[PDB]
Amino acid sequence: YSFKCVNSLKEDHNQPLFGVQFNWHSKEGDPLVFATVGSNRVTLYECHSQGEIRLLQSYVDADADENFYTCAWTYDSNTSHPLLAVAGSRGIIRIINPITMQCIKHYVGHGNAINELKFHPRDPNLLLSVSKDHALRLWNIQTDTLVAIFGGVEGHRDEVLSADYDLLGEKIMSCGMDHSLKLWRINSKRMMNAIKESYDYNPNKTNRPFISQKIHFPDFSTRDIHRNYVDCVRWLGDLILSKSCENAIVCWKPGKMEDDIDKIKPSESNVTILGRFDYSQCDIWYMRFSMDFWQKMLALGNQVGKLYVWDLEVEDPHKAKCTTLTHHKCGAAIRQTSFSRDSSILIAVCDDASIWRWDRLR
Amino acid sequence: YLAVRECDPDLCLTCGAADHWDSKNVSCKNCSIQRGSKKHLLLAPSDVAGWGIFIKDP
Amino acid sequence: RPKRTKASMSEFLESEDTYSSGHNRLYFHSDTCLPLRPQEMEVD
Amino acid sequence: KEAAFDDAVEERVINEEYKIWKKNTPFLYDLVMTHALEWPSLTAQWLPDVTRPEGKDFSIHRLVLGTHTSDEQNHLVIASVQLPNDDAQFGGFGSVSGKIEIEIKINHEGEVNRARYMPQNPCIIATKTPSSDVLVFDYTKHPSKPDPSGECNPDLRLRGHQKEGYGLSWNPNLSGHLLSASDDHTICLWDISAVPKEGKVVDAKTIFTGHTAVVEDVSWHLLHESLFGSVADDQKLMIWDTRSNNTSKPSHSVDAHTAEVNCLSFNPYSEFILATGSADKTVALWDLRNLKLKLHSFESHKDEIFQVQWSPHNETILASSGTDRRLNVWDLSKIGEEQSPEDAEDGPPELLFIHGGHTAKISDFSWNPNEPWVICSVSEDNIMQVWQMAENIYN
Ligand SMILES: Nc1ncnc2c1ncn2[C@@H]1O[C@H](CSCC[C@H](N)C(=O)O)[C@@H](O)[C@H]1O
Repeated sequence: YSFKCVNSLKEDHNQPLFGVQFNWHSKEGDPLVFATVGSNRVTLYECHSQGEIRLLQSYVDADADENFYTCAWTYDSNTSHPLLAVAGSRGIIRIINPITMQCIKHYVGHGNAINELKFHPRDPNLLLSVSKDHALRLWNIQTDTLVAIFGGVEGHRDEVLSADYDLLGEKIMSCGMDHSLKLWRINSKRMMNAIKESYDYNPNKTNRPFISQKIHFPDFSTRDIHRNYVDCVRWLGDLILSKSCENAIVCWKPGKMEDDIDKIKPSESNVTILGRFDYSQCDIWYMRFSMDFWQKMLALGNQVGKLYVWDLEVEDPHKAKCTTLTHHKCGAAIRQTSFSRDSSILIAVCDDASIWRWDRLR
Repeated sequence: YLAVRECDPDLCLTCGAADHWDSKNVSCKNCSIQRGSKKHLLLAPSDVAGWGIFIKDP
Repeated sequence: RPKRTKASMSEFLESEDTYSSGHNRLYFHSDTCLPLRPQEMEVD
Repeated sequence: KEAAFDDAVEERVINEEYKIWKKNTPFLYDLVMTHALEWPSLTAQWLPDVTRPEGKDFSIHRLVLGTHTSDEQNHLVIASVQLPNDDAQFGGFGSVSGKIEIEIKINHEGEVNRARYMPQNPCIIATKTPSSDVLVFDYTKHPSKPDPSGECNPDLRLRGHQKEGYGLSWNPNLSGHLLSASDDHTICLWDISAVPKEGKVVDAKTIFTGHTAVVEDVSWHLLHESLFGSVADDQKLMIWDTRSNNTSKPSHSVDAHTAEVNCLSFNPYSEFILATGSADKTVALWDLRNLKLKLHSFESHKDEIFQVQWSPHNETILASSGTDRRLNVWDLSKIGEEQSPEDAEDGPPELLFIHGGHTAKISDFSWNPNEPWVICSVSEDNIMQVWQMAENIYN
């Protein structure tokens, strides 16, 4: 609520802009670096005082003529060097180390395109790349070996584009254009065996390649939440957020309100709807919001260029006291938003190669 | 063979259709689908368009 | 056998006016769309 | 690093050169054979015996090779190949069934440093191995099929060298007599014809200690069983004679070049001519009488050369190849012959031909009897190359 635009920069390529990323994987006192993916360019910046933003090292995919879609900050424990994975329409993952200035880990195998990227909260060597072919594959980048794949015979019959890790990394929600809500429990006794074995592999050990697993049976599924495409769901602790093109944001929990999320069987089909933070002027999908580091403040842009802001405090959809921040200069399409590792700096990115930084007015 | 019917295991007793149902090699040739004596294949990007199928053996 | 035809421009300007064998191309794991290796190319 | 970057650029280059070489290859070569093997083989040599099937252009030839692998069992392998004696027969020339295969496999230890068949009976062969003992085999007694148990039977193998090494030469006249070189700076001799049932391991009959450095090449005179010479990293070669009292004092000695030398080859026809390459991009030759004066030197190669051989049926032809991934052919009859400026800009008159059709470096090249105009060659990329030059160059 206590915010105002203080900075705004525009890229010269005029290409549509895509997923933003702020390096929350930092240390206290580190320079506050954030990254953003364009069509084929990748750019990084660091926020500075007075409203200044210093452009950092920026690259371009001059070989692959494709529109990058998703990116996720990365960190290496061995060298203590942070990185950031990227992805796009060609379904190829590249992970550039700013210390190395380059990417040397090449990962292909997805069918059509990649529309989601997110790391495990605890293990930085595990990543989920949601794909266009309805596939949910897992990679052990540290061993460069593939891990179990999700979906398959009883997975989503339509392209999935939105998924989320929980805070502890135990269950993974998934939603796509089919409006289905499928989640899988990481803690399933089988998987960490493979994850442990994913870290225990040698290509020269034997001719037999590593055996990644396959899953087709989510711990729960439904489609009643939205009658239109769903593109924004997040793990609000034990609660689940969900946003569609129908200009509404709804939070909900499985079964009845007293039912434990972890006690829910796959056969369950009941729903408990407790979210009404609705919006408007954003009837199109492929818009993504942002969250503060401490899960206390929600900010969502708008196609017409405004902001829809709410806190995660005792403020609840019983009244939904919205904060509609707006900058007149930005009205084309707010493609994404990104918070810092705090609630002080907000960077809003418009589609027309232009960004708009909002700093907290506290 | 003139019929569209594969010689049933309980019928073509002369070609060993019933004989050695566990074994893989039989005198008959029109009894394979029951036994599923499939050949080994290879998956590769076809020259014509996208993915294609290649046979491992002559 | 090289043809070793003699040079002739009257025919050449007017005209201007593969015994492989074996598993050539690389194959991929059908289950996971991943490249195979020759080491396991048999039991697969 | 930039060197890693440049090598990566070099990876593109070698692919380009092979593509470009392939494009021009048919109009300059009369035969193009290619085959890739599962595990690289360091050396290869043709079986002297050959047979040509009646009414069939493809001629039956047999090749012997070793095995070099990362961590698996190595084998001693003999392979057969069919090559069209008649090029008029146009499944390009023959049937679609293929013209090359492998027939013999026997468990091998380490990698074949050097292996040859003894001339008086090609069935019996000796193999230089990473182990100190030089293994000896005959494919007639041993099964053609590989033995999966992993056991090998180096029957009548040779002892006498403390470590492994390179350099093997059977006596062209004495049956069972061979000179072997090692890192022990010593040259060891055996008499297989005199070998009893002593336990299938034969100690060195005679040990020579002439070279100060690691002796890497040693060969008998192609006409004389008494005359032989050795070549080591000492950049100095020494000529030897049998029964010549102490085994460390050579009959003759001379420094071949300014860098290490590991390649020696006498002329089968001319007794006096003895070709000597070197690592300093230089190949030369010497005379049995004139040791002090070099007859001629060849320096077209752009890297080290350690494999040299004289062409069969052709006294005027000598060839050599090395790490430059190039093979150079030389005409002795054309040494210093006047040539047009379009030739001097291309190469010296003595330079007969230059071949570079292999992405990987070639470690061995070998022709065969009855076919003076084809050369087999083994590259690091497991590639077996056989090719025939156009007759036009030699009319
Ligand atoms: N010969 C051909 N030329 C162009 N398209 C073809 C084709 N044969 C099959 N197809 C297309 O392929 C589809 C069959 S599924 C096979 C797909 C194809 N082999 C690939 O991997 O890209 C059909 O819908 C058809 O449209």
